[PDB]
Order: sequence, then structure tokens, then C-alpha cells
Amino acid sequence: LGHRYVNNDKLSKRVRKVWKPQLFQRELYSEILDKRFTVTVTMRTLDLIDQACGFDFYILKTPKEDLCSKFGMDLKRGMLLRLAR
Amino acid sequence: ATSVSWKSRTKYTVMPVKMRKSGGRNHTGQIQVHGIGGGHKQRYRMIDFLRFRPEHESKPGPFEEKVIAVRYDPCRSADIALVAGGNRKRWIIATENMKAGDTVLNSDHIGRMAVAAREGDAHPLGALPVGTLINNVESEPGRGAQYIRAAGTCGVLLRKVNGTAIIQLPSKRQMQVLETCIATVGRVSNVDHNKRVIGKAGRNRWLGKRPNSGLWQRKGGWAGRKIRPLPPMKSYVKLP
Amino acid sequence: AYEWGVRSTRKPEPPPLDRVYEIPGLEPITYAGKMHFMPGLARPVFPPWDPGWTHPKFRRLPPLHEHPLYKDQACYV
Amino acid sequence: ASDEKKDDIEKIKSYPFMEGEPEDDVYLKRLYPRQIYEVEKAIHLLKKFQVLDFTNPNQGVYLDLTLDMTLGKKKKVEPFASVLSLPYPFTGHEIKVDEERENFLETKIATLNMSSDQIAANLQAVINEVCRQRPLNLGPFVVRAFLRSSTSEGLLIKIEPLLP
Amino acid sequence: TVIVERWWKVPLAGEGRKPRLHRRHRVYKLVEDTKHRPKDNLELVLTQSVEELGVRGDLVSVKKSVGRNRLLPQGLAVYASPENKKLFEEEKLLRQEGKLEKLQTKAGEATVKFLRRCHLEVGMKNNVKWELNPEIVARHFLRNLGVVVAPHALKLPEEPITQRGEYWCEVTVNGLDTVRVPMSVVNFERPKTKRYKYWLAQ
RNA sequence: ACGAGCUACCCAUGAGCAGUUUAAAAGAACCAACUCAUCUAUGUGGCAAAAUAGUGAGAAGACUUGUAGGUAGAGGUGAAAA
RNA sequence: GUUUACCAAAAACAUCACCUCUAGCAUUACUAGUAUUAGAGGCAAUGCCUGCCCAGUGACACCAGUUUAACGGCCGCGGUAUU
RNA sequence: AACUAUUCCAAAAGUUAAACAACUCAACCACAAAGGGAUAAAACAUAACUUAACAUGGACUAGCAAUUUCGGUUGGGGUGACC
RNA sequence: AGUAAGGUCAGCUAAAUAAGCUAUCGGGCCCAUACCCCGAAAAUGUUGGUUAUACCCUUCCCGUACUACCA
Ligand SMILES: [K+]
Ligand SMILES: [K+]
Ligand SMILES: [K+]
Ligand SMILES: [K+]
Ligand SMILES: [K+]
Ligand SMILES: [K+]
Ligand SMILES: [Mg+2]
Ligand SMILES: [Mg+2]
Ligand SMILES: [Mg+2]
Ligand SMILES: [Mg+2]
Ligand SMILES: [Mg+2]
Ligand SMILES: [Mg+2]
Ligand SMILES: [Mg+2]
Ligand SMILES: [Mg+2]
Ligand SMILES: [Mg+2]
Ligand SMILES: [Mg+2]
Ligand SMILES: [Mg+2]
Ligand SMILES: [Mg+2]
Ligand SMILES: [Mg+2]
Ligand SMILES: [Mg+2]
Ligand SMILES: [Mg+2]
Ligand SMILES: [Mg+2]
Ligand SMILES: [Mg+2]
Ligand SMILES: [Mg+2]
Ligand SMILES: [Mg+2]
Ligand SMILES: [Mg+2]
Ligand SMILES: [Mg+2]
Ligand SMILES: [Mg+2]
Ligand SMILES: [Mg+2]
Ligand SMILES: [Mg+2]
Ligand SMILES: [Mg+2]
Ligand SMILES: [Mg+2]
Ligand SMILES: [Mg+2]
Ligand SMILES: [Mg+2]
Ligand SMILES: [Mg+2]
Ligand SMILES: [Mg+2]
Ligand SMILES: [Mg+2]
Ligand SMILES: [Mg+2]
Ligand SMILES: [Mg+2]
Repeated sequence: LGHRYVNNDKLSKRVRKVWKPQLFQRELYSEILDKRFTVTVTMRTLDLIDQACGFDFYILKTPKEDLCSKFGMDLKRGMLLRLAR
Repeated sequence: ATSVSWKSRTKYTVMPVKMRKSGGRNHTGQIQVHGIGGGHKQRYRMIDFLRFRPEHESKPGPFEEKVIAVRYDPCRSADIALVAGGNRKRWIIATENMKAGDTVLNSDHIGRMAVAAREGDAHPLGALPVGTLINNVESEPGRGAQYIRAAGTCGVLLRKVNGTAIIQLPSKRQMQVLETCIATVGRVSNVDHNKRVIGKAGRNRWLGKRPNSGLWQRKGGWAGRKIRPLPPMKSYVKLP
Repeated sequence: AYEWGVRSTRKPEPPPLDRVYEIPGLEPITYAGKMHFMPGLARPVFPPWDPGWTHPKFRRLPPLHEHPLYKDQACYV
Repeated sequence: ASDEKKDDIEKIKSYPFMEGEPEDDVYLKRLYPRQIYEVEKAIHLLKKFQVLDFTNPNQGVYLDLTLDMTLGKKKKVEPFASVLSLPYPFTGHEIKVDEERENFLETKIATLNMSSDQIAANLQAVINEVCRQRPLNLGPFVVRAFLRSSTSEGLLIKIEPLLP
Repeated sequence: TVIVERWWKVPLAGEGRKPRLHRRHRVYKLVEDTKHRPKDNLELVLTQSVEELGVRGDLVSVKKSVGRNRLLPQGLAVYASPENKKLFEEEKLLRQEGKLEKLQTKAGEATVKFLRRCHLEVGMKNNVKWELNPEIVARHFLRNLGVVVAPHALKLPEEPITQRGEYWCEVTVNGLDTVRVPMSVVNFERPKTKRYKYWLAQ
């Protein structure tokens, strides 16, 4: 959420502008839970999955501040309890 | 406040059902369509558009029904006729010359040579002759009749190619449809509905039309006699 | 065909379950302990109500085939 | 010089090429790039192909040269016809030019039965002859070479060492 | 994902304190959008040989969309993690020590697939006597089928051929997979004449 | 933020129109209840922040009317009088 | 018939009629309808009529072009039959 | 600007892929064709096309609409004139 | 009143390279006239200034045109 200048000129009109991420519908597979979740994911999330070399690695390596999703924390907590138990 | 639509009945019944007018107000409560409201109270008759509907799935063969009476329907501009067969009754749109004590045949068997076209029979477009007048056109198999239901409106079949029928709508626009769709042969009743003359302003209020607004709007560029080529044929056949 | 139901008039379907119930081997945290709604807590799923003692007026109507005189043959009255 | 032909010169330069026979004994020409480069091997192979595809021993080798006769300056140079007699003429020959001006020339070199050394000597003379039209060093004049016989396909000659 | 920066400078706060944000600090400008960049490729390790990609235990930099949709979900490939690479590298050592790979290279597998369904036209000219030898047969692969065949790889049925007919040729790639391709010896024709007579007419 | 208990329009649910003239319950005709408010005179801090007296137009319809619900100010509503 | 409740009740608006324009169709308006239908407008019953003009503008076609019951337009100077 | 509608590009999803204009003038071959006098390379280092419903970023057109002003002197202002 | 604005052969137009059409004058064709063919003549409203002139400006004159409003 923010403002912008038309024509990228300072002396121009000030305009309210909202930028929204492009959402995609994908289903992901987790080895720890062996269940498929249809989760609204973004292209950045998929890149982070490949960067961590695994969907479970992405959840278990990224901290809370990086994830910013209650579903992710519950997904981590479900798998974290699975390993400990 | 959100309102509730009066279309809450779930089971089909031949008896008239209660009807509540809208007046152009949407569910929110604001005017969306002007010039509607303040009409005479009306009751709605449950009209069965799907001509071919067996009573039970045990015997899917063609069945023949009998016409009891032809009544006047306040909702639509045509005349509906009560039709009974087996253990149920149905309200279907009457053709030009349907009367009491008449027998109507409903069938779907696509025969190779032909089938004689009667004034009330409903046959699939694959069996009708080339030069046949039809109404209550079914756009897709099993969807039901949607097109050509106004008073006096009749479409004419044009040709059947590669197992597909092409018809002419009342708007003189060709339409392509699978030949297995059910259609009714004839012209819709109340032919002289177009020739009816309204004698006074009050009769418009009785029908349920409110007078137009008095604001004087200068004509824009949209006005004027426009000559435009006919749009291309609309086809509902999904080519694989 | 043209079914005579209307989406708005028909009873709405139950809301989708929360994501917590989809995670295997994870006990959800619900507000059923405080017996009142609270935002941020998962919606409980309760078993169908089973009154120990049947009440004549307030019980659900018995099925038609439960009647002793129910017969498969269709008789016309 | 038009940009349309500049793209074509870029495309032909971008075609992959590898040296030597790959590890696989049998492989598709689609999968692996051109391999045959040596002039001496190419001339012997054409004579070999005459044995493999039994025909007359005498064959006119109509060499195809993908000469870069453009991109000297922003304005293209015009085609010409330089005539120079080869040291081993076959039984002054004009250097024809493409009708479509697609930067390829088809000029006969010598007969198949001629020795490889003489044919290679004729090839070197042709390289100097075609470059005589634009001897400037600003831009390359030869891109690819394809030596084909009457009953054989061309081979990607490693013409880069023979340019000077 | 969009990337923006503020038009107006923000005053500093160097003691680990949150800086003051004003209304004029909300004015952003789009400097770059991540979706418009030329996207890269994804390297994956194949756990099963693909029809057009590499073989079991190979490194392929396939397109990013393909890996996420058909390769990884179906198990044909796994992530090319540094720990994952050495497992296949160690796995290769066991087979190649005793020559037990029998998997061919990335192109080698495609050679087997193409040769499984192919027919070679061995055009010979009857004006001069011709005898078929493995060197001659390999020539027709390059011209007709576009196949480069090593002279020793071909194993003819050892029967001399002097007339047109139908025969069979044995083709072996890397000494591991043996392919028996049909052989069709017909009268030779000039491709310029052949394509004019048949392709142009029909 | 709060307002459609006045008013503009609409959705529900109710309730009124006697006599007279005509094959007529015909947006016909005479005239009350009823509803509007043409003309003039009183009134002008008045009985009244728009009324009283006389006189008028419609009065089986595009008519009056009770209860209750809906549309809210960058709008609602309007047989356009901004 | 309707309107400026509280200075204008009218020649204003509406109206039957005629005409132009936009749309081939499903679960909350239009509509539980389907071009003899439904919207966005003009002009005002009936009767006799509604002439000429696509250059400009607008719209359509989205190219040539086509449209005025679309906005709008619909001429000078000089001489000539005794006067 | 937002918003509604039209159109394009990008993102996204999917589909297919290894390619054609001789003519024998001599002359071999019983044919069908052949040889001498050309039978290359290449397709594109990916390319091409399709994509319903939703929907992101960047542009184009139109509708609707937003912000803000409308100079001065003048034998009172406007008009003419002047600075 | 103010402002705007024009004058060109007898007539009407286009250019300032003063042209084109018609009218007028002479001749031919026809029984005669007209049509038609051929040939000739003809002007920049006015004064002054525009290197010098003309299309320009200025003066004079004729005539054309708009506006003259709030109380
Ligand atoms: K009707
Ligand atoms: K209310
Ligand atoms: K009072
Ligand atoms: K009145
Ligand atoms: K026009
Ligand atoms: K004064
Ligand atoms: Mg209706
Ligand atoms: Mg109207
Ligand atoms: Mg009007
Ligand atoms: Mg400090
Ligand atoms: Mg109220
Ligand atoms: Mg009465
Ligand atoms: Mg009356
Ligand atoms: Mg009133
Ligand atoms: Mg009174
Ligand atoms: Mg009075
Ligand atoms: Mg009196
Ligand atoms: Mg009266
Ligand atoms: Mg009256
Ligand atoms: Mg409110
Ligand atoms: Mg408003
Ligand atoms: Mg009103
Ligand atoms: Mg007005
Ligand atoms: Mg006004
Ligand atoms: Mg009146
Ligand atoms: Mg008033
Ligand atoms: Mg009054
Ligand atoms: Mg008429
Ligand atoms: Mg009239
Ligand atoms: Mg009027
Ligand atoms: Mg009038
Ligand atoms: Mg007219
Ligand atoms: Mg035009
Ligand atoms: Mg955008
Ligand atoms: Mg501002
Ligand atoms: Mg001013
Ligand atoms: Mg002033
Ligand atoms: Mg003054
Ligand atoms: Mg002025």
C-alpha cells in the first residue's frame, strides 16, 4: 500500500496505487505427513521451495518472521511433533 | 438489508404458486432496472420446459400424452396448455392450434429416414424434415428449452450436416446445435399478440410498467439508422 | 434439466473446516472449553446430539419405513 | 546492411559444433553437432562415399561456402564476380553469386578423381579469391564451408585456419 | 513480486531505533518486477530415464515449469541438492567398477528409442556391381536416417547382397544395447528426382 | 456516525367509494363521503413557522388510506420542478 | 392524470401511437422470463405528410465504407420580355 | 487516477516438431530407375500455436469521474482598446 | 457610435507570370438568324509610401457586416 507519481515525474499528480501479488492454485506433497494440501501459493514460494531443496525443508528451515502464515506454523508444528513423537 | 427471493419451491406442482413482485430492486434494495413496479397481483404456474421426461427410468421409451385444457398465463406472452400422462400433469407451452382433448407425442428416437411432423409432437432435430418450423429449442442435450418461446415466434430448420443441425432463430441469426436436442414442431400460440393495441396509459400500469423519466436527453452518436452485417453463426458444438 | 431449487433460498452448506483439522496427528485448539464463540480459535466439531431419554414432542420424526404397517407394495388410497 | 540478413549471419554462427567422434558408437545427427572438419578427410570421404554409393569415379565437387559478404560497414557491399584461374583446373572460371543473396556461393572446385592435395590447393585459392572482393579486416568474410560431391552431402570444413 | 523504493529520503536513526515515517515516505516507484525477468532453469537429478531427457542418475537443467509439474510429483526426478548429487555419484562407482551401468548417456538413450522404430532405405545403383559391407550400410544411415554409425558397430547377417531385397542390420550403442533395425535395399534415386516424383506429386 | 415515524418511489398485508344516468365498474356523465387547492377577501408576532370563510377540480381509478418493511449524502428517490 | 409541501397547477412533464438503438441468454435485479421478448432514448393519439444533405463531428465498420425519425446544415453577384 | 468495458504485451497452463520443385545433351539398364552436370546446410540453440473460468504487472481506447483556476488598468462594469 | 471588411476588363472569377469564361468588335459557315469555327481589342476602387512595383501599407470614396448589454 502506498502512493505513486504518474509518468514517474515529481511535478506530476500524486496517485494512490496498490500492488498485489499474483496468486496461483497448486497442490503440494509433504513427506513427513504423506498428505497433499491444495494451498494458494505464489511464484516466490515455489522458488523458495526449490532453494531449500524440498517442501518439508522449506517449512522446517524458514523462521516465523519469514513465513508469515498461521497455516505454515501449524504445518511446521504438525511435522515437528511427528518427528519428536 | 438482504432480502429473500420468493423462488423457494422445490417440488414441481401444476397448481399456481404465490408470487412476489420485485419492482427493479435487487437484493440490496436499490433500483437496478427502472420502469417496473405497481402491477396487478399475479400467480405463477410451474412450466416444464423439458419436453422429454419419462415418469420412471425403468422404461425410457417414447411416451404419448393428452391435452386437457389451454389456459392464459399472466407471466409469459404465450398461452400454456395443461398436459397429463401416466400419473403426473405438466404445464407446457401450447402451439398455434392446440385445443382440449388432443393427443401429443413426445419422442427422442432418431430414425434414419424421417418422422412426420405434427403440430404438437416433439422430436429430436435429427429426425425432423429440412423444412420444418420449430420452437422451444434445446441448446444442449438435456439442458432444456431456452430459445423461441414468445408468442408467435417460430424458427425454421435449415440443414443437417455431419450429424449436426443448423436452425434459424426469430432474430434471423443462424444457430448450430447437435441433432439429438429435443424441439417442438409448430408456432407458439397467441399469434396476434403483436397486433394487440393498448387503449390507454392505465393499461400499461396494469401490466406493471412505470412511466419513463421526464429528463430530456440530447441524442448522442449511438442514434441513427445503423446498417450492420449479420453476425456469424453461433455454434454450441464443442469440436474435439 | 432445470432444477427448481434456487441457490440463495436453499440452506447454505456448512462452512469449510479450518486447516488445523487437515494436519494428521495434531489436536486442534477449539473454543468448546469456554462454551462460547471466540475469534482466532478453531471451530469445534460435535457428534450428533443423542438424548438419553426420548421426548415425544421434541424428538425427530421417525422414518416412514419404521412404522410396523409399512409395506413395499404401493397401495393407492 | 539490412538487419534481416544480420540475424541470419548471427543464426549460422550460433549453430553448435564439436570436434571428433563422440563416445557413442552409434548416434543421431540430430543429437550431436557436426564432427567432420578436416579437408583431407573430407576429400577422402567423398572418394570413399563414391565407393559406398557406387557411381562414376569422376564427380564435380560443387563446394558451398557460407561467405560473410556483408557487415563490412552499416551499408552492405554489392556482389561481384572475380575470375581467377585455379592452379589445378578441372577438365579463368567465374565465381557465381546467389540469386537470393543469402550469403552462400556454389562454385565448382575440381573433379573427384583429382588428388586431395591438388583439391585442397584449389580450395585455398578459392578462399583467397572470394576474399579479394572485400579484403578488409574489419569483418570476417567466411562463416561456414560445406564441401559436397555430386552424390554426397556437404561437410563442415574447418576453414578458419585456412583463412589467412 | 514487485520491488519498489521510496522517492523521498528517510532521516537516519543509528541507535537501533525505529525511524520516523512521514506521509511523503509512502510514495514508491516500481524499479523492477520479478515476473518480467528472463527466468532461469532448474537442475534436477533423474531417478528414472526419460524419453527425451537424460537417463537414470544424470544431471539435466530442465525448464523450471516442467520440473515442478511432471518430473518431481511423478517421481521421475529428485532435487539436485548437493547431498543428493553424491548419492548418485557414489552409485555410479559401484556399477562402473564392474561395468554394470548399461544406462547409456543422455543422447545414448534417445538413440535406442529412435532406432527401435526406424526403417533404412539402402539405395544402390544397378549399373555397376555393388557389394554391401558394414562401411557402406553406415553411409545410408547418415544420409537417409541422419544417423552416424561406427563401422565396427554394424553386424551384417554375413550374407553377401547383390540384389534388392529386405534384410536386417544389428546396431549396438556403447556396447550395451543391441538394436536390430530393418533393412530395405531399393534402387537408388537422386533426392532431387525422388522428392519431385513422390513428395511434390503427393 | 446517526436519520425514509414528514416526504419521493417500491415490496408485503389490510380497509373504503352511498345515491343518479347508461347493454357498461367506459382512465364516460351529474353529485356527497373522501382527496387535491383554482380565484378572491380576511389573517401578516395571525387560530395557524401556510390557516379560516365563500367559491372551485377529481370522485370505480395512472384512485384515496391504515399498519409494517426496503433504498442514505461522491448518495437515495424523481410522470425533471435542479 | 402529474409537478415547484410554504409566492408559478401552466402552453411544462407523462401518456396510448409511431420510430431509432443495444443484446442468442439461467439459479437473488432484468427473470423463475428468451427477439410478437427485455432494456437505453426521442417525439406525442388519430388523418394527410415527414423533402434535400455523410463535407464536418459522433457512432458503427473499428479497412474502404455505412448512418441524420444522430448532434447539425439546407447560397451569392450581374444581366434579361416598352415600364 | 480509481472503477466499468474493449484491445495488446508479460506471467501462468498446455500442445506439435526434425522436411518437398529433377527431367537422361552423352548413356547404362529387360523394368522402375540410374549414373555424368550438385543429392548442401538449415528449420529455431528451442521454436510455433492454442488457452475456458478466475487473475497479477505494464501499456492502448472509450465511458464514468477527480483536482484547480478563469489577469489588470477602465471618469461604474461589460464591449472596443491598451499593458 | 465603435469594430470588422471589400473594390480588378462591360460582367463574373483565379492569380499578380495580370489569366480563364462570357459579353463586345471584325470575318467565315447557312437562304437568313442562332449554335459552331477563326482573329483582335479590353482592366488592379482611390491618394501617398513601399530599392522599384505588384498581392502590401496609407489617404480619399462607395458599399457590405457584427454588436449596442446589467440595473
Ligand atoms: K400472456
Ligand atoms: K424504513
Ligand atoms: K390553528
Ligand atoms: K390542475
Ligand atoms: K460522416
Ligand atoms: K462616473
Ligand atoms: Mg412479467
Ligand atoms: Mg418510452
Ligand atoms: Mg420527454
Ligand atoms: Mg544519537
Ligand atoms: Mg414510510
Ligand atoms: Mg357509485
Ligand atoms: Mg368520471
Ligand atoms: Mg401536492
Ligand atoms: Mg377553505
Ligand atoms: Mg372562502
Ligand atoms: Mg357571499
Ligand atoms: Mg366535478
Ligand atoms: Mg370532468
Ligand atoms: Mg442506516
Ligand atoms: Mg445524484
Ligand atoms: Mg410523483
Ligand atoms: Mg426545465
Ligand atoms: Mg432552472
Ligand atoms: Mg386535468
Ligand atoms: Mg407552490
Ligand atoms: Mg397555487
Ligand atoms: Mg405511419
Ligand atoms: Mg402528430
Ligand atoms: Mg409534451
Ligand atoms: Mg410540441
Ligand atoms: Mg427530416
Ligand atoms: Mg465518410
Ligand atoms: Mg493493471
Ligand atoms: Mg489536492
Ligand atoms: Mg477578466
Ligand atoms: Mg477590473
Ligand atoms: Mg467604462
Ligand atoms: Mg476585450
